[PDB]
Amino acid sequence: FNSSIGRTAQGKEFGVTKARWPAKSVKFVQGLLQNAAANAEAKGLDATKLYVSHIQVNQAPKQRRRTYRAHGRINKYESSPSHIELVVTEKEEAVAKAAEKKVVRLTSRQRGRIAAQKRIAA
Amino acid sequence: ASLPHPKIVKKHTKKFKRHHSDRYHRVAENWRKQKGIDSVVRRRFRGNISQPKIGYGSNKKTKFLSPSGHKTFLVANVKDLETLTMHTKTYAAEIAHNISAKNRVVILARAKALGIKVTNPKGRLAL
Amino acid sequence: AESHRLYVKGKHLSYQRSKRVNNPNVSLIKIEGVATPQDAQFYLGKRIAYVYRASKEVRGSKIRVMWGKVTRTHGNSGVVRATFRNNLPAKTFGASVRIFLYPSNI
Amino acid sequence: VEPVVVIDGKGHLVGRLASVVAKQLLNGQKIVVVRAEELNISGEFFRNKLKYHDFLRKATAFNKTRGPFHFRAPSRIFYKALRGMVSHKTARGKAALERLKVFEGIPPPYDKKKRVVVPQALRVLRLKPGRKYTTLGKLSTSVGWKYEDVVAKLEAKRKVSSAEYYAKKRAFTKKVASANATAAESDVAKQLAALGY
Amino acid sequence: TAQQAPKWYPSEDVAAPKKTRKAVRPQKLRASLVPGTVLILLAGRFRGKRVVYLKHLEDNTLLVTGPFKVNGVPLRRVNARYVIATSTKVSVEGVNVEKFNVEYFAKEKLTKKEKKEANEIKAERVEDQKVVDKALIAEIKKTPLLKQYLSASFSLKNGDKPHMLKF
Amino acid sequence: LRSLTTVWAEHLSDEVKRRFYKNWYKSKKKAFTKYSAKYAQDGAGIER
Amino acid sequence: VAYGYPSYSTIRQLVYKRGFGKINKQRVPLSDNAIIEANLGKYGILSIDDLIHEIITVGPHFKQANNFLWPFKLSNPSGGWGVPRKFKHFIQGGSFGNREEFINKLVKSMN
RNA sequence: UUGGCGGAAAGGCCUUGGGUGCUUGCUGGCGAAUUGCAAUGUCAUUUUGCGUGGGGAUAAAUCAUUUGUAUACGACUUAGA
RNA sequence: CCCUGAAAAUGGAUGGCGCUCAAGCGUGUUACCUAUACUCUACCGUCAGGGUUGAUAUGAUGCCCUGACGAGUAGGCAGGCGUGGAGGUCAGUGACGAAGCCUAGACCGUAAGGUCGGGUCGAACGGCCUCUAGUGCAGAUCUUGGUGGUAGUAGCAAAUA
RNA sequence: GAAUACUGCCAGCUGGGACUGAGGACUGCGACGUAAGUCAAGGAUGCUGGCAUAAUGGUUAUAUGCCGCCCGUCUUGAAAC
RNA sequence: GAAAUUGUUGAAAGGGAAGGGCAUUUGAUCAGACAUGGUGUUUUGUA
Ligand SMILES: [Mg+2]
Ligand SMILES: [Mg+2]
Ligand SMILES: [Mg+2]
Ligand SMILES: [Mg+2]
Ligand SMILES: [Mg+2]
Ligand SMILES: [Mg+2]
Ligand SMILES: [Mg+2]
Ligand SMILES: [Mg+2]
Ligand SMILES: [Mg+2]
Ligand SMILES: [Mg+2]
Ligand SMILES: [Mg+2]
Ligand SMILES: [Mg+2]
Ligand SMILES: [Mg+2]
Ligand SMILES: [Mg+2]
Ligand SMILES: [Mg+2]
Ligand SMILES: [Mg+2]
Ligand SMILES: [Mg+2]
Ligand SMILES: [Mg+2]
Ligand SMILES: [Mg+2]
Ligand SMILES: [Mg+2]
Ligand SMILES: [Mg+2]
Ligand SMILES: [Mg+2]
Ligand SMILES: [Mg+2]
Ligand SMILES: [Mg+2]
Ligand SMILES: [Mg+2]
Ligand SMILES: [Mg+2]
Ligand SMILES: [Mg+2]
Ligand SMILES: [Mg+2]
Ligand SMILES: [Mg+2]
Ligand SMILES: [Mg+2]
Ligand SMILES: [Mg+2]
Ligand SMILES: [Mg+2]
Repeated sequence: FNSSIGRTAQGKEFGVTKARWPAKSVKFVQGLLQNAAANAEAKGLDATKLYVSHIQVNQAPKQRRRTYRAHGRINKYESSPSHIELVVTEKEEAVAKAAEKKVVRLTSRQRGRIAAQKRIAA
Repeated sequence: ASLPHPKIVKKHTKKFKRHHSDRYHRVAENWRKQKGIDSVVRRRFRGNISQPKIGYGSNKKTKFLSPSGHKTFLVANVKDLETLTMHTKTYAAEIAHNISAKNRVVILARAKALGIKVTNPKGRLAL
Repeated sequence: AESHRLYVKGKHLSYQRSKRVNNPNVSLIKIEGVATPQDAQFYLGKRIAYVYRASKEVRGSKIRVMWGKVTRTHGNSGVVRATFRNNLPAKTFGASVRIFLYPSNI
Repeated sequence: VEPVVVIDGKGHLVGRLASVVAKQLLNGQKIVVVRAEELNISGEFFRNKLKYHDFLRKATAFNKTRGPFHFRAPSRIFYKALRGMVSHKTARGKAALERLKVFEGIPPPYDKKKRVVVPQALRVLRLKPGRKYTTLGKLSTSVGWKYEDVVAKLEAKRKVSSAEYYAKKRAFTKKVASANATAAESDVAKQLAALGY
Repeated sequence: TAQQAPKWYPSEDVAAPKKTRKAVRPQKLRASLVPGTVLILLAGRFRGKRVVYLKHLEDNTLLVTGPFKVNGVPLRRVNARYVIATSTKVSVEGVNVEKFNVEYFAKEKLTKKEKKEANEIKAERVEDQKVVDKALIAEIKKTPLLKQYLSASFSLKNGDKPHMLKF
Repeated sequence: LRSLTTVWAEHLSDEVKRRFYKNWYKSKKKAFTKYSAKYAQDGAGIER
Repeated sequence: VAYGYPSYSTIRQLVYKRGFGKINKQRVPLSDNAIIEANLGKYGILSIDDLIHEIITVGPHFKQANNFLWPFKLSNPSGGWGVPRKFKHFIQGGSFGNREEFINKLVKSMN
């Protein structure tokens, strides 16, 4: 959502030219981060290896008002509320290894080739 | 185990998709014929979709044959299954979707005793 | 021996085609050292193998083979028509292909 | 039959050579062309100069930076004459063009490799005696190519150095011929003569 | 019920095939294949190895020996469609190939239940080969360089044209 | 025309090497230091 | 159409390879002398050679014999038409017209 | 290992000495099989990561501030341990 | 044959490239490339001509033999797919889960469509023979309701602060 | 006095390649043989090998070669500026 | 609790459209056939 906005030099960190400072969104987001961290503390998490594993924002029902246009016409004038939800998680080490054994089927002539190669070699 | 049959040939495996079912969502994929005056599909221009027509009719000796080699039959209760006692080599039973799990168990048990093949011996199986 | 080749080299040129329509079921093959249909008449019925490499393992190798035969000559320059079990992927135009000496006639 | 092919462009026809080369690219044979400034074009010089000028006039009206680029280097003139000979707008064409390298003069390592000529595209074997022909290098400078002097200088250096190579090569082969002559009139050679070698 | 019934059912009885009129008669094999010629293997494990042809077997196959002493190709069965008959001829009179037949070679396929990944030869096959070839090599030793010729392996080079090559 | 080699002087002034840094104040000022080590022998890496 | 005077060989090839009778408004291949016996026994015709003889030697029952034969269905010539362009007279180097006796070469290719 | 030549894209070419394996230039001895009548019967190179143990060196840019030879914003030019 | 005669506007078109004992022009001879065309074969359908009451076993509107044919707007006719409700039947399915909804999971039919698996679901629903109709949607600047791109854009600048 | 060219005929012989295997107790027409019987005679059989698993195959996504103008309508004519 | 439309996760492609038709490569994913009757008892629960 960045059409026809200005540029800034602060976007170089992200390799982008279009960036802004949406304070209102930031305040709400960090409000939930405090709430999630407090919930993490209650559950008994170390509060030091947590990272934002999941986060999403999706539209909420509109809140409509009226705006007044020329020649006595009426147009919609509404807000765009949001449902915000996020999940924190402790960072873990390497998950696992040792995948499937990868069973193989060999033809008879393939079997003879390996036997011959193993016979002429050690 | 099925009755011997010739090789299965269809002449057309692709489902016939309604024109512009990929363009507008409101145009369902169910095949409708294009009745337009200047529609290239109706005029059979080269490079467009092929319309369904009788020339694609499958072989009569092969029509209604499952790849296993049987004709599908829908069964709903134990009594229905007994109509296939002497026709194992041609028909295969299939339990209807609306059959309870307990009633499915007795159906499959009876079919195994009589050697009736079941196309879906996995519906609503708890394991 | 430093050379173990028992096949003659070939290049897949194109499908059978007009200006605007091509037929993938038939392929055109150029055999090295053949410049006339009469010489190419000897090469009919032989087996053709297209050897390409794949990343995933299938059945003990990285190599998968396309098997096919020639059917008849093509043109006055010794080009021949060949057909395969599965048609060549049309990405092999100009790729090298192998033509063996069996079934032999001599 | 060959990994790559190096064609000596001297005495060739730009059109006939391009058609021969273009089919080779479409067949998968890697091609490199050297000495593009000695390609010959049928017709008198002023005739072809007018043709190129008529090609110059054609450009995009509203923005000349996106119009048909009029390359002037002898290799590039050949390249355009060849580029239109291949369906370059397809992935097959783009891969085909990637197998080709057109050069001015005879550059490095290709200078140490054997060069070949195409008999059916040669000027002497294709043009009736008495007809007028052009030299691409002369034409290219008349329309804006800047580096005629340097390629003439380097080719003078290349030809000079190549002379000693052949002078050494010829002298060595003379030893081989003498040794082979002595080795003949022997029992071993008699069977080779009997068997055709 | 879900599906009512089919009124007529197809017959369960299988019908016998018609009396086929395709009798079997032996091959008219190409005249270039003569017992005692030198052949080339175009396929198999021993592909490209120059070898000797002995007898036309009953199951449309050719009895073939290396000789095993020269190059290591034993008494083996091949098909005429995968070999090339050269112009070199070896006089093979005086060898008893009549012992060898289609039943002389059997495989004894193992049961599918027994599958082995770790992994031999029959004594009679060893001595049958040893008797025959040592009788042959008394004849190969006559023509010079042919013993080395059989030990060599056939291979195509650059420039060779099989449609113009001679064998 | 193509440049093939560049041979610099053994010593550089402070002002000239400031061209090579977009932040001179927070820097180690290690400009041509190892190139300076190309000197201190008679002509090995330079005269060649 | 392209037409000419056929030879004995050419008519023999046609009836043997593509010989079909109009039996009860159906196109039945001959393949056997019995079929000709049933439908052409009235006009002294008994064998396929009897049909040929009535054709090459135009007999009293040529009309019945000829009308009995289904029209021949020929393929495109194996060696081609021999001329770059067809629809001009054979005298113009074309295909149609009265190629009087060269039709034997053409029909053999046509069959 | 010795030296020379090559800057057009040199990135290669030639050359000294010694050692080393092979040599079908020529004559001998043994092995090959069962991959069972063919199933490319796998032998090339492209990049990257992870381990070894062996050498080698210890940066800069951006944001923020500042400048105005610059500028709508970006960008440019400056300066600051 | 070629040249003069021969002047128009964006840059340009023997289709392009390019082509000079041609890849040009006049003429002749073959070889070769290919259409849903022609010859042959398989299958589908339609039409036409025929056989087959005999007991047993089903469908006599059934099964089988032979030949020919298959383009198509407006339009005509026929055989079928599906929806709401009605009479009859399967002593049909179903809280041990009906209907509905989702499913680059599966099967059948040329198709209209039919069937199953898997997840949600909680209370009714289906197969066949017939009856009946407010029975099948992409368009009508269609009606009602909902939602996008434009777009975090135009902009939120009179009345001195 | 011949040969050879060209054209045409052979119910003259023979090599190589490609695609198809429909039908399903017998009946018919034939041919070979004194007969038995056999046969290429009203539609393919025989021998052998591998695998029996995503191998073949289906679906789907992508890439490649070629082709492919937006639908409905009025109109002689619609992709229509 | 469907669709238009949207967020996150996962896969894939992307040089002035995308979408489609024929065939195939590659990746992912998916069903069946592999007991048959039978020689037969080298057998257990002895049929
Ligand atoms: Mg913008
Ligand atoms: Mg603005
Ligand atoms: Mg207002
Ligand atoms: Mg008002
Ligand atoms: Mg749609
Ligand atoms: Mg119209
Ligand atoms: Mg032809
Ligand atoms: Mg023509
Ligand atoms: Mg003029
Ligand atoms: Mg042309
Ligand atoms: Mg001409
Ligand atoms: Mg065709
Ligand atoms: Mg969906
Ligand atoms: Mg349910
Ligand atoms: Mg309730
Ligand atoms: Mg209504
Ligand atoms: Mg609608
Ligand atoms: Mg409509
Ligand atoms: Mg509307
Ligand atoms: Mg604004
Ligand atoms: Mg205002
Ligand atoms: Mg003759
Ligand atoms: Mg698969
Ligand atoms: Mg497949
Ligand atoms: Mg696939
Ligand atoms: Mg797609
Ligand atoms: Mg197009
Ligand atoms: Mg009008
Ligand atoms: Mg217009
Ligand atoms: Mg709710
Ligand atoms: Mg949705
Ligand atoms: Mg762009």
